[PDB]
Amino acid sequence: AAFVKENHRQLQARMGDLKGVLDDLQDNEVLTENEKELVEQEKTRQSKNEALLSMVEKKGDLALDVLFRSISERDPYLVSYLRQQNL
Amino acid sequence: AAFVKENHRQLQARMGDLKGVLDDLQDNEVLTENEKELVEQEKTRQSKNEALLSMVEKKGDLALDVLFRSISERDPYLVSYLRQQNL
Amino acid sequence: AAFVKENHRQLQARMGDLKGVLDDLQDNEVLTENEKELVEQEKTRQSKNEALLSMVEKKGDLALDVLFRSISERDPYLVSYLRQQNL
Amino acid sequence: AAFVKENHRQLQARMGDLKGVLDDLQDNEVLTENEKELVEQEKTRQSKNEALLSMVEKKGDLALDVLFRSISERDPYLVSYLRQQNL
Amino acid sequence: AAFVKENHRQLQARMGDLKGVLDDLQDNEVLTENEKELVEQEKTRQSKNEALLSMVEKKGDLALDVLFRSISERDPYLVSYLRQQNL
Amino acid sequence: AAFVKENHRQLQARMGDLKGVLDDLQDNEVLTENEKELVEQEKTRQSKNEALLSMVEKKGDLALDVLFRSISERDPYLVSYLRQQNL
Amino acid sequence: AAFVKENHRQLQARMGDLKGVLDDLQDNEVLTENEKELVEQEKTRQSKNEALLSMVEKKGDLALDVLFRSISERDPYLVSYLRQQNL
Amino acid sequence: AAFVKENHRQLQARMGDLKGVLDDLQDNEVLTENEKELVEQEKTRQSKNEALLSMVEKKGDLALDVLFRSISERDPYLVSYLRQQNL
Amino acid sequence: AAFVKENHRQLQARMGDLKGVLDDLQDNEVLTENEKELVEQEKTRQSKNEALLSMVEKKGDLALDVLFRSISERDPYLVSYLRQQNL
Amino acid sequence: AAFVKENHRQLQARMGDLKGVLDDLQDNEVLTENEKELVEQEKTRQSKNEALLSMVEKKGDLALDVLFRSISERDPYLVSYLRQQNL
Amino acid sequence: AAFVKENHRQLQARMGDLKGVLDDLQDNEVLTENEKELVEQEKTRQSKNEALLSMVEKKGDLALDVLFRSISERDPYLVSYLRQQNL
Amino acid sequence: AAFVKENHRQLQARMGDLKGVLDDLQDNEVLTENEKELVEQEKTRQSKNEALLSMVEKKGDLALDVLFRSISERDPYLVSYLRQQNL
Repeated sequence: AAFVKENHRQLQARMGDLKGVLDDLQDNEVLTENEKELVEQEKTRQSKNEALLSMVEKKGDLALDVLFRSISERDPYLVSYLRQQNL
Repeated sequence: AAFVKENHRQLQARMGDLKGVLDDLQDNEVLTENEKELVEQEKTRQSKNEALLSMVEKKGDLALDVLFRSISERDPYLVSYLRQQNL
Repeated sequence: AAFVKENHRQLQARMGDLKGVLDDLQDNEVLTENEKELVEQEKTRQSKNEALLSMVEKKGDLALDVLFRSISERDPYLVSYLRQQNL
Repeated sequence: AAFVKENHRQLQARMGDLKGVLDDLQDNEVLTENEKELVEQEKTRQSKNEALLSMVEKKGDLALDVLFRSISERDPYLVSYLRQQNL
Repeated sequence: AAFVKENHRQLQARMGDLKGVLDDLQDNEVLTENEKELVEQEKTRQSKNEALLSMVEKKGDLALDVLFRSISERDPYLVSYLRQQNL
Repeated sequence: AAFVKENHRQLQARMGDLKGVLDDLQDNEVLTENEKELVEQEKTRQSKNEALLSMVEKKGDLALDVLFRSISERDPYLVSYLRQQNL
Repeated sequence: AAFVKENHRQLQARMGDLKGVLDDLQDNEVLTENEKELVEQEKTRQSKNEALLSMVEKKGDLALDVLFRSISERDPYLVSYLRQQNL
Repeated sequence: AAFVKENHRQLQARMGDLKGVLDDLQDNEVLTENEKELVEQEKTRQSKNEALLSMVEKKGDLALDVLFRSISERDPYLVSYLRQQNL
Repeated sequence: AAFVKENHRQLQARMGDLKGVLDDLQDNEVLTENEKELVEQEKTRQSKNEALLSMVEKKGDLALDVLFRSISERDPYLVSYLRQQNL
Repeated sequence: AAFVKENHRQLQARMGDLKGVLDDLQDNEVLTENEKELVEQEKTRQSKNEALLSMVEKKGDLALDVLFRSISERDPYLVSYLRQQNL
Repeated sequence: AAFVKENHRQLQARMGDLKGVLDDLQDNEVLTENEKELVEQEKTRQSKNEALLSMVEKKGDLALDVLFRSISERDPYLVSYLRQQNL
Repeated sequence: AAFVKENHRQLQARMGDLKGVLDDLQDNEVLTENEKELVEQEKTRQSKNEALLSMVEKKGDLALDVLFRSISERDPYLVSYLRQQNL
């Protein structure tokens, strides 16, 4: 959870395609259908990432954990990238 | 990695057919199937190269290194060409 | 290399059968198998010559030199012919 | 008419594309052009369905009947589905 | 019907070419022409499968049964595959 | 099944003419006519092998077994060759 | 003009490809380039026909006459078809 | 000017896209950028036309004349249409 | 006309080469050059049959009659075959 | 230039294969590689001619002159044909 | 800069493909990524040109000079065209 | 700070998109979320810039300095533009 909040800007920049991430968060009841649609409405990837992160952080730490695992599985070079840049 | 960013325009122009490169990047889990298809959607080789380079730079340095080695194996006259033109 | 670019149209018209030239460029790793096949797909000799020349120019100066030497050995009246017409 | 009010929530969820239904209601002078446009402005299908149903219910029983026949013709598995779920 | 909902992700992945299935669903009036066109608009097979499944689930149980029988006739190795993986 | 997936690249390279294999898979209802035609559309043998293998893996383990037996009967030096190279 | 308004729904269904009709209406200064592009933006033929008809009716009777003559020249079986169905 | 005031309702209905008209009125300093944006904010074409007409009438007769010439150039069937219907 | 609609699927399967039929339909001004080319674009015979039938049915009964006579002259075993299978 | 604009439709119909003309326009820097590819994307000769003419007219009179001379060299019966039909 | 402002309307009409120009302005730090995306969102070339010109004028004279040089390099017949029409 | 106050009108006209600037001011705790949303409510860019400037000036000199550095990083041609025009 802390890792996600501290890297909010970089995740806003480098998260990438959220379709699979949105699918994961929808399978775990973290997001409703309406919320996912609201995330898909955004025009650019930066706005999509901003909306998704800002909405997930509110719900609690568990949602941040599910988001962290989903992003970790989807792309293994970005968690490692930010983990190395924070060092 | 730096070599790829500095030669972004020239690689955008002269990379050529990515099918083997796309196969390498997919075997190393740098790209998903969805991402590879999104790269293949483009109409021209210039747009394909633009999409591939722009997406690979985002992921991190390791992806740039794998891309550099794969392109180096695929064509030895372009790595030598750019290496000579930078001199 | 410059000689090849300057006579692009005339080489497009008068190069002729590329099978031996394609064999040379393939032995020197200038072309892959896929690229040679793509050159062989073209229907007429003008399109074959156009594809081969346009692809060789992209790779770099070394490829143009290998192509020039291969064409020079394969046919001695075309290098001499163009060399005389440029005068 | 009663069937529409009693199943308002389920119709809000499962009506689907209203373009044909909106065309029917416009041909029968139940809706004006402005009202149809206002229904199409909504962002999601749930909001479109809610707006359309809420606007049709006010007008009267006859409008509800026209809506029921139009929806019945458009999709035959939804009237039968809801008729079975009410049992 | 339950079999389709429980295997939503796997069917989303492995359904394949929908032309014959879409033809069946159009012959059985489960889908209109507009809906079939909207399913064919998608760029990849994963998105086509997602749209088709999500739209079929909405209509009701009968549509889910027709989809199950149509997929069963079209490909006998996928119904058998999922039936074996659920065991 | 594992033998086919692990050697996907080598089978992609050395399988050869698929007409007999496609005939086998068509007689066993693993492939439809449309799928066989789509495999035959490809221009090169590498693309034909890639399409066929990628489509067969999706269907399930039984299809992979039929593919292995068909390739084994068609050419006995390729199953033995790959079995020897994995050692 | 009256024939076009009275057959609005049927023309919405059966007009077909508008490219030639749009070219005619553009040659007669009934539509601008922007308007033709807006008609071409639509996804399906039904939406294209709906937009075109709705835009042509607005401008006046002369535009409806030009549309009737252009459609009459382009396809002679549809004017005869609707003319027969109104009888 | 009088023609515009007397046909306020019909112009409110049939004026259409104002982007070109707004561009003309902006080139002639009849409207500022802020006013044009205020016209573009409206949701429907009827409200846009109402806002534009109501704003132009206040400014004076010359603005109404410029509006008349701009509408005359933009669409030649609507000025002729209203002129014929007023007869 | 009815015979064509009732046997739409079987004609989709067994019509075969349309070149002569397309020639007839072009001689009778039922199809334009563009439409014939659009039918010829399809990759398989099933898709060609689908495009041709779907386009001919739209135009009207006369086009279906011309299609019936042309196919009847081209092949006398398919009209007889379907006429026998409907019995 | 005027000859080209006035006969836009006839050139749109009868120009034919543009490969040589495209080569000329590419040699004179009237078209880039991207523009030539965009012209080559079209499916039919009518669409290719429409794209080429519409793009060349935009650039200016000089481009129209180069196009007229190139078409004049490629085919001497079409310039003479249109020159005779305008008389 | 003055040349760009004075020819604002004609440049809005005749600028053409902006991909290369956008590449220039992005390489020279005149535009951010968000701004380039906002320029690419527009539907037509007229709206793209309107957004691009209106945004470039705001930044200052230096941006206008860079834009003028980029447009000059991209197309040499349009700067000459406007230069000749202004005379 | 003085540079910001003296160019308040010009910054009101030419600041542009504040999303990045708002992000900076929010990262530096100059603005809360509520204030950023209140700035985003405004209808035009002129009103957004007016609200942002008017709110930042009140808070103090440090906020004006952070605003100057953020605008300097966001756009390097506007700080140079105003600095040159004040000369």
